[PDB]
Amino acid sequence: MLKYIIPTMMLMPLTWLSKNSMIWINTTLHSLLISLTSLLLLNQFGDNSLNFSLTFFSDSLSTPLLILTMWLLPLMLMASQHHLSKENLARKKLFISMLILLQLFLIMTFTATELIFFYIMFEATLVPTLIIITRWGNQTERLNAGLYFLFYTLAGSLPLLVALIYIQNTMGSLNFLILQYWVQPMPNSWSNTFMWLACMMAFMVKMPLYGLHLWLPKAHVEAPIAGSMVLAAILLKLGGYGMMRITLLLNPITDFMAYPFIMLSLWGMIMTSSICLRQTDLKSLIAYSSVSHMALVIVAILIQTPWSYMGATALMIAHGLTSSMLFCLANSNYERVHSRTMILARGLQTLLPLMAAWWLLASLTNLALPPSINLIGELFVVMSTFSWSNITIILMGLNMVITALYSLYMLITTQRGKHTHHINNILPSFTRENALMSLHMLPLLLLSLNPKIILGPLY
Amino acid sequence: SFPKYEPSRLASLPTTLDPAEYDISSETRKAQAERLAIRSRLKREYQLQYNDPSRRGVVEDPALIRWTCARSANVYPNFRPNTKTSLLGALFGIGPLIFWYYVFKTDRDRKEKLIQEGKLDRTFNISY
Amino acid sequence: DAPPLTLEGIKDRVLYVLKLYDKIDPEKLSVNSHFMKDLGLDSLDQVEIIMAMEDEFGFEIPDIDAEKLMCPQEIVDYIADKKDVYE
Amino acid sequence: AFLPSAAYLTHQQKVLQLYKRALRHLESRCVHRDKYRYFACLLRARFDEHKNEKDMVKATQLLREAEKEFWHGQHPQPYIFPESPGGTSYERYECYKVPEWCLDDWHPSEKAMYPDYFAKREQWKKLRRESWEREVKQLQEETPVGGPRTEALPPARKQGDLPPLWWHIVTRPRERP
Amino acid sequence: SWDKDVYPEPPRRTPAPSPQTSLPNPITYLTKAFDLLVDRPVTLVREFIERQHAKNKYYYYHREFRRVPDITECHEKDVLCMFEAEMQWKRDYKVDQEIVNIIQERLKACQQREGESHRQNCAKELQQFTQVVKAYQDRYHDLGAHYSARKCLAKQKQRMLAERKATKEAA
Amino acid sequence: LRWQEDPEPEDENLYEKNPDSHGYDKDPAVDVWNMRVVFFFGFSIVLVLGSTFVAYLPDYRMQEWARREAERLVKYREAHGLPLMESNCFDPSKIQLPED
Amino acid sequence: MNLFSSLTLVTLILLTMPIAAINFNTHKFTNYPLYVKTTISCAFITSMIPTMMFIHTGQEMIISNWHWLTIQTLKLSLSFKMDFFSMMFVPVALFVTWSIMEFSMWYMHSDPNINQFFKYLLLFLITMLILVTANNLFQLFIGWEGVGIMSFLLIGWWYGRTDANTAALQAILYNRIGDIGFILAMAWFLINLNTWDLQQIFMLNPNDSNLPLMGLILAATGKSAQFGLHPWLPSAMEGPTPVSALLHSSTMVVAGIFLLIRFYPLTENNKFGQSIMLCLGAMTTLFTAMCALTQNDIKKIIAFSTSSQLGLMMVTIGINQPHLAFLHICTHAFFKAMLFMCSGSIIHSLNDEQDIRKMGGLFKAMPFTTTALIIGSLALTGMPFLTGFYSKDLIIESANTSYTNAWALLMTLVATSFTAIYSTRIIFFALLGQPRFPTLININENNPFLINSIKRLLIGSLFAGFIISNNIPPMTIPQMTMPHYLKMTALTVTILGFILALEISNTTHYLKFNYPSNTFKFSNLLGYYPTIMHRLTPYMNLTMSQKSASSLLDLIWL
Ligand SMILES: CCCCCCCCCCCCCCCCCC(=O)OC[C@H](COP(=O)([O-])OC[C@H](O)COP(=O)([O-])OC[C@H](COC(=O)CCCCCCCCCCCCCCCCC)OC(=O)CCCCCCCCCCCCCCCCC)OC(=O)CCCCCCCCCCCCCCCCC
Ligand SMILES: CCCCCCCCCCCCCCCCCC(=O)OC[C@H](COP(=O)([O-])OCC[N+](C)(C)C)OC(=O)CCCCCCCCCCCCCCCCC
Ligand SMILES: CCCCCCCCCCCCCCCCCC(=O)OC[C@H](COP(=O)([O-])OCC[N+](C)(C)C)OC(=O)CCCCCCCCCCCCCCCCC
Repeated sequence: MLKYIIPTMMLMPLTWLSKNSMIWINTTLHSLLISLTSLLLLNQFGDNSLNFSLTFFSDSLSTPLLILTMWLLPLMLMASQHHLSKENLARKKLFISMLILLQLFLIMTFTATELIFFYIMFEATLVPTLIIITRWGNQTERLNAGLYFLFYTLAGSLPLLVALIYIQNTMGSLNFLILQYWVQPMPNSWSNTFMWLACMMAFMVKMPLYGLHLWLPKAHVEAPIAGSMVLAAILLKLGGYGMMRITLLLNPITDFMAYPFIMLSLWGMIMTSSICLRQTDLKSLIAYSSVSHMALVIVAILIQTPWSYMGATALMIAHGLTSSMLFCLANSNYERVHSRTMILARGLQTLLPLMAAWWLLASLTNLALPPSINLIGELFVVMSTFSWSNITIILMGLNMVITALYSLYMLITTQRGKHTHHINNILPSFTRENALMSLHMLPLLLLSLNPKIILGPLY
Repeated sequence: SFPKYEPSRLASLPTTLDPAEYDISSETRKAQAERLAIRSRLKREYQLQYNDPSRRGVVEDPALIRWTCARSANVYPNFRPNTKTSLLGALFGIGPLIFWYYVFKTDRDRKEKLIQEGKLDRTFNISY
Repeated sequence: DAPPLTLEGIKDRVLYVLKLYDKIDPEKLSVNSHFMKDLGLDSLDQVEIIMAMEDEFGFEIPDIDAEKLMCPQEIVDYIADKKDVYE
Repeated sequence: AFLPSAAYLTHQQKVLQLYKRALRHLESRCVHRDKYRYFACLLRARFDEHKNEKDMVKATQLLREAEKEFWHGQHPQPYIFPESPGGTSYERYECYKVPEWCLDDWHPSEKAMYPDYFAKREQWKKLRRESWEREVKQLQEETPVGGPRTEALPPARKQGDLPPLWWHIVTRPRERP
Repeated sequence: SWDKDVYPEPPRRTPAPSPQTSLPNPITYLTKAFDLLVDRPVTLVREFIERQHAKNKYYYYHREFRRVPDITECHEKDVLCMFEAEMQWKRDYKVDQEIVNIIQERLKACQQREGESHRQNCAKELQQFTQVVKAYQDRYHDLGAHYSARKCLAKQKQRMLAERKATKEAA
Repeated sequence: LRWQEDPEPEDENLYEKNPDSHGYDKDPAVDVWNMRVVFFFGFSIVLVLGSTFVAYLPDYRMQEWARREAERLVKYREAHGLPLMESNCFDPSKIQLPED
Repeated sequence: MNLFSSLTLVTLILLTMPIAAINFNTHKFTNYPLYVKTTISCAFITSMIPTMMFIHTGQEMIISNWHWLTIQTLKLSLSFKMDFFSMMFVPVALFVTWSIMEFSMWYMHSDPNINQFFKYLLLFLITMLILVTANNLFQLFIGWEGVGIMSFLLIGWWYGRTDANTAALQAILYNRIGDIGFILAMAWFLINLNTWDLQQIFMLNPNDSNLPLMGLILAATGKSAQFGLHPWLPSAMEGPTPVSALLHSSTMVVAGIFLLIRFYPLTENNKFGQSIMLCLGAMTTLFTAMCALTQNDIKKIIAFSTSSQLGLMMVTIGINQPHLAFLHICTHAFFKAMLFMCSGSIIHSLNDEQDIRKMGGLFKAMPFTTTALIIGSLALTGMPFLTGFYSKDLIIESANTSYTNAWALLMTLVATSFTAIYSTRIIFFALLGQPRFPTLININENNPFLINSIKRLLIGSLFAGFIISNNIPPMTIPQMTMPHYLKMTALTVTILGFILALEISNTTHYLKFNYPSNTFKFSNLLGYYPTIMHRLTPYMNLTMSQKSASSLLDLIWL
């Protein structure tokens, strides 16, 4: 994995020694070269994972999240370069350095052989994201979110730390490869119940869980575009990756500890999708859509069937691409009308036809139009949860109505109807913006041809 | 005589069958004239900015900004936990969760009892 | 399809309707004949004339404008406004 | 009720509007033209029976139960004109009504495709910008204290000036682009 | 082509063309036009491509995995041997999956090829499908997403305890 | 009054000073070469050669082998009269059950 | 063999080639609608050869040509099922679409987005022939959602209009409620039968198949506008006329009926599914035909006509006669597409006038349109030996002579009378009598595009029932023995409907003004069903989506 970490670190002398008009071009070029390099991780096997060293490994779960992570950096550099034009050059290089450092943390978070190195890199990803959100977020009003981050630290990552140190003392190792063969059944006891909550609640907030999703339509709103792209595309999926690693140790107690949280997600995707029908803020609507889609990944991990893991990792990759494109479309209107109000600028297909085509395609991938991998992930999760319980199809299908309903409403409000009269700064689409939409959508459409590379280790 | 129209929550009474529309009193003249005055003043304040050539951008509407700030920001700092808020946050907050919990737990206990008694037709069920 | 309207055409059609009306004589009717004061019609007759214009040209004049059209020239000017004639 | 110029409906306006809506809903009830024309003169007689009513309170009550008569006898789906609100062709071409300022955002290679049009549009915009401050200083001295009472605007008074707040009414899109 | 034993095809019985009416059918003329215009140029281009295949003949091989010791004779918590056992078990798991897929392809092709008499004439393929699905279910169902050779061995041991108790209670 | 503050900067238009602006930069040569870099190393390099790489992956997670191996083993046990799959994954002779 | 599968795939690739043409464009087109119409004409000619060599031998096959995915026991391959249903539906759909596009080159000529319109209409045709040729549930779900999304995009064609967007989102809502049941069926077959392929579903032949058939009946309810999930098909007349002609009369709306005809070996061994299909179809064919009696928009009346015919299709599936239902689909396409084309020819001639109360006097003004509208109405009602006789009457000849729900049969006969009632209502208010349209006559139809486009579907509406029903093989036994009052049922009920509606129409010339009855207010406001549920079910959602979901729980308590 050291053929990826070292070029990502060499992006730091590349971004600090570059000429002042060249720092976007150079970082975009070399991060696209790293993303082309990232396809060497597709050397996967039907029995063995790709095990590089004592520190790094890659099965077919971590590999597509790595490719999506290394692909997300050039797109963030394209998306965030317009609204940093009047920024200081040194502050602009600090922004690019925090993006590069976040990629550096993520690409060795997903490959972490041992679980406390996963914990260190997992909680290391929060700091450059925090600095990007609070130094370039264009407004900061976080009176209620401070107490929620305190709740995240109390109920989340610290019990995970104590639990992983406990497994280190009990099993003697936290290597996931060793824990594949030295796993003991975790029986019914109160010690094992608090053990399960400690191993799971950090990743429950990171997904997020319904009821615990209070941070996500704030942190998505108060962020720049690169921060919202990396939150929607990668930083939610650390929770799902960590659940799919840590549920190896949590058998068979998961088979009766999943029942509350499954309810919290199965009803929760009914609520948040419905919440998207009453959103004034477009970026908040995409945030609650992200909650409504990660609820299915929570259910699919907690029911731990093969079809559910295949659908959950396909849904993670697909929703990463789709929701990142949705935030980029929301920014491509916000950079013109200077307000996130979804009822402000209407009828935009009269003014921007190709951009409305991109809105249509991102909406159709948002509502899981087949054969897109949004639908493949959605569908396999629905099949596995039907095998879990035959009634849940109702709570699936009703969600699959409301998921359609706000997806086209977001299309109908922003793009259709009568244009707003008093807005006359609606410029034509820059080639940068259309390139950003295409570099989201065309990989998402090409993955419908060959979905087997995004269906996880047990395809 | 005639069937009187019944208003509803989703079927409002018409303007023609409302009696207070047929008020002729001078205080209704004052109220209607003040509403026409506020509406005309806001119309003028709008379309002086709207028809301005030197402005190229968005005529910002503080009623719209005020509406979005009410729909987003003003939700927590004007909350008071009382009987009504706690009972309505306990009805629609932990009600249907408990409902679907007992429904799905009942069906899964039934299915598990049928599987461990050899009853459920799990013949060609090898995808799961 | 959809033939272009002209002020000669709109004028001749509005006067053609009003010359088929049994309370307006076809010899005193001019292009500036006021309905209440010059042709001696009622407001009820004026509403019937604006509804005949709606029957003639295939669209609707609202009541805030139907309460003020008080000559055939105002009718021709209003249809000129709502149809964009003489491009 | 809700009007741009007046704050209310006069009783004369209420009578004329109820007569018009009664005839329209009647024509919806009474499809054939000779049959509707017969019932239309009958209804005109019914409206002219109490045309000469001096008492405005009695005329108010008669108008009120006339509204009850009209509501009891209304058609459920009355004939709406196609480009009238509620019609089948209503606001159909609003997706084709591009605002004029978008011509300012064209590229010069396609602005040069229509040279006379934009060469005239330059002096249209010139006319607008040298009319604007004159019509603003026209409106600021005629508007009473407290803002304007009614939404109606004064016309161009001097010769050479243009009427105030005129650009979006003149340069509005055509109804069939 | 392929192997006609693993993919069995019963001997084809087509009837002879029996023209009863004097009107010439379009299908023979269209078949001759397809044979001239389409089959011949495609066949000539394929012969050119096959000559170019012959100008460089080189081969690939089917990889073989010799049988390593399985999970039963590996010591507890000895990852060097039970890793080999797990890799062997996973390769056998994916191969058993493809065996089930081959039997499904047989059943679907039998149903279409027999047409309306599919219920009468595909009893053997349906019987083989029922046996292989019962075998695959007894071998690999209900393991979970974190399946392993240990889960499969414990399911086999629970099934063998149930079969031994059922044998004991019958006598 | 309130403090000494610089006023709100107006939103610039990148089409005014450069009608051929792609939106990458305000300097036109930098803008066009940023466009060429994004389009070449994004579309000509990663998407096209990446789809060519993924399409010709050497049997991603040994699926094709596993079919062909199955085409061996079925042929080995159709012919020798064996059942196509045993109900036991391991040999039941080498297994010691808990006695009772 | 090598001809059949080759031309089968050539038809679909040929339909996809103008999509690559419109996506790889730089110039302004040398009549791209003519290019798409020429392409679909040649795709019709191409698909004629596999149909003829199916009628020769009965040659069915499967083309599982491209392996796409293998989820551990489920080999999802690109698999095309060429059976009797594809071999009769593909030439009918291509012929109807070819006439609709030669219609659209006249009707949609003023639209500057004409290339986008023909692109979207071709995308619909591609997704629909993906639907009707799919061999597994997944490719059928691809075509299913494809015709749903192209329905959205072609209802909301005038996207500035609020009502078009509203009707398009309404249609998406009801179709996704049907998709709940479709995904229920896919879930049941994957768990209990380990397949989405039709062949393994049919060969395993499950017995406890009540739940997947309830899922399929809910899917056909969402798709074919059955009762409960019906009003989007009358709402969907807000799109253009060739949209409502091709998609929402003859091609898309039969796909729930086609989904239930496709699964006939499961329905023929489940009497409960047959009874539920019979009851739901009789309810829909009663209700929509009753609503059609008192409407005044001609597109609404012909949409209620096609939804009542879909309810009759559901009825004749519910008596375990699926091949008669599919013959009625192939029959119904011709005259119902022609009725929408003639209605839209009247609409475009009368300057966007759609309300029948401002029409009339068009017997001699539009003679060819009047001729074809009368022929389409008589094929709809069951005139002897038009195309609609060769299926629909047989439906009644199997609805009487079978072990049937009696009230479903009686409501089927009331629907059969109501078809004659609204057909002669259209001919009365639109063709007969004296004119009611405004004074500037721009009435014209002398374009060879319009005349030839109505002419080829006219040849279809005259001869196609005879030709198809003498070219299809027997798949059931036709029940041909019945008493004379039972053989003469459908004709007599249809003529009684004509007589009753002629008396109703001749009561309108009388100089009397009656107060509206409660039956008139019920049928005119559409059984009160789009008036209540379109207000109540959004309200109870959205307040619950704001008060308790956003504000109370997920901003304050949690
Ligand atoms: C590895 C090699 C592979 C080669 C094959 C390619 C595989 C797929 C690649 C991507 C396909 C989409 C590309 C175009 C869309 C994005 C750009 C766009 O909007 O352009 C509009 C523009 C045309 O419009 P315009 O009038 O010029 O301007 C826009 C208008 O102003 C305003 O626009 P508008 O409203 O007028 O029109 C927009 C219209 C709007 O139409 C719709 O929204 C209708 C779509 C939904 C319903 C119909 C489809 C339903 C599903 C069935 C079909 C799929 C399965 C078929 C298989 C058999 C059955 C199972 O969209 C289209 O017409 C797009 C056609 C393709 C749609 C694909 C499905 C999108 C729906 C969402 C996901 C669905 C599931 C996943 C599908 C995955 C397919 C592989 O197109 C172009 O200019 C083309 C640009 C170049 C495209 C290159 C494509 C390849 C890119 C990959 C590069 C790397 C590999 C190398 C291959 C190179 C090949 C040349
Ligand atoms: C992956 C995790 C991260 C996610 C984000 C990734 C971002 C970075 C992107 C990197 C590059 C892209 C990576 C993924 C590439 C996926 C594509 C790919 O490789 O596919 C392989 C697939 C492989 O197919 P295959 O599986 O059959 O391959 C067989 C294997 N070989 C080739 C060795 C024999 O390629 C194709 O399918 C190409 C076939 C020819 C081209 C397509 C022809 C038909 C196209 C449609 C025609 C019109 C239909 C109708 C349309 C109607 C209108 C809608
Ligand atoms: C003008 C365009 C045409 C090209 C002109 C120039 C070339 C001249 C023509 C000759 C072409 C070359 C020879 C033939 C092609 C190669 C044949 C071959 O074996 O190819 C290998 C394979 C055949 O599959 P396979 O079975 O060998 O291998 C599959 C791969 N594994 C086993 C790993 C899973 O690929 C193709 O043929 C690709 C083309 C497929 C065509 C259809 C694409 C549809 C894409 C839809 C995406 C979504 C699907 C969802 C639905 C799925 C089902 C429900």
